[PDB]
Amino acid sequence: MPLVVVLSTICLVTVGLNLLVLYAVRSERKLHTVGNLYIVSLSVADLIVGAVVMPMNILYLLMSKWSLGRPLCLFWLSMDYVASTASIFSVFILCIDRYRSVQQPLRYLKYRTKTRASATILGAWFLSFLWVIPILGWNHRREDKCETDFYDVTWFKVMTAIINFYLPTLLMLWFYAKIYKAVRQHCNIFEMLRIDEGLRLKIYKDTEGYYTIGIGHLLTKSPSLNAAKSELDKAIGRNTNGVITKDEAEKLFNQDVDAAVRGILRNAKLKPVYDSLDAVRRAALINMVFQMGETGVAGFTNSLRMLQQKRWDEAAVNLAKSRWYNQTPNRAKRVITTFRTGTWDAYLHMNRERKAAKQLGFIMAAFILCWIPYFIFFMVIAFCKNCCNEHLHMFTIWLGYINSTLNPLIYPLCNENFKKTFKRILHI
Ligand SMILES: CN(C)CC/C=C1\c2ccccc2COc2ccccc21
Repeated sequence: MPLVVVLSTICLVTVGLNLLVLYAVRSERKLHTVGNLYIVSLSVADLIVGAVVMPMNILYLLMSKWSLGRPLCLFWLSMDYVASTASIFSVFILCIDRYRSVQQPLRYLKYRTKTRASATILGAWFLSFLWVIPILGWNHRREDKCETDFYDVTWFKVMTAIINFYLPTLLMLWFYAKIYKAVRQHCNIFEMLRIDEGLRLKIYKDTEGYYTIGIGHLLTKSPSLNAAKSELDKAIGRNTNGVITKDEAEKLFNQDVDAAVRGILRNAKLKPVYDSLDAVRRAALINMVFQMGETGVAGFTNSLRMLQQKRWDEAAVNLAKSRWYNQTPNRAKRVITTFRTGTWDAYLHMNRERKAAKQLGFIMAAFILCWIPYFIFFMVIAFCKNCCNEHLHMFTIWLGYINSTLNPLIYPLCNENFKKTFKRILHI
């Protein structure tokens, strides 16, 4: 009895939220992206669900029998099966794009364009609208819904379960496991200082007679190369001959990092900033210590306070005014960006793909979270003959209708251009 309007309010948001996404694409020139046409088709399939499938399913909960009749009832049987297939198809067609978009950036051959996007978003609705055929095909009554004409046929029910869900969901996952393997580093501190200082695998003697190896590991008190070789041989624990390996350079690096954190904590002006700072932001501070030293870094009084005080933009502006920034600009920018955002962005490439991959994963994570339980419930009924009530079966169909309400909410959380367009349209 209280769940009459509960499912209705859910339907009320879906009619607008999906409509908002559809308006946002046509209104903004910044949202006219080729990969956003696949987000359009998914919002179309999810709107049909809100305006047609959702209100007609509320009536069956209020009035046990259908006030619909043959024309409305056969079309509702089509629009539920066509839109849900279109949803998995929009997702599978979107993932195939991101994959080729990741693999070949230079698809200036007419592949990342309307002529190739609209050709695959029209052809996807052809494989989805094929559902209207077995809706009128009896040539080959119950209390759950309008009745699918083949509800008794358990051999066909399992074949459409795989062809329309189990088959795409496995191929979709296979392709995504490949996308996630292409943009998967996410840096660390060794990788960060490798970008900034460089990794030398052979002892280098500079202009003032200084012996460097690895990620700028100086070989202290080495008058001659043989003294530097003998100190390095003691450190590494072998007869290197001035030549070390990446893994040795990393072992040595890891020592210098502990040595830097120990020194930071032995520092009065430093210890409070470091302690307040997160994982990545500590790396940006260690990085500075590695270039200027405990003493040099601790003479960054104002900025260090802004950092401690969690004023990231204030600090990023202040640090950008420093003499350090004027002298080493590209390192200072990468370090300052890291203090500003608290991310490894400055030390990573393909950030647009990286961002878009998290969004695709979020979309796929919703569609499997919403429909799986229902499809695994179909795996149950197939041989049991009704092992459970229609009190929970009514929820697994509505949880799938929850994905239709959930997807318009996903887009701004991951996409930046959507987040601002959604905020600007709400405050008119
Ligand atoms: C009642 N309705 C919500 C279920 C129909 C939606 C399906 C489905 C279920 C069983 C057999 C075929 C199909 C059509 O394809 C789908 C694809 C993705 C998600 C749900 C369905």
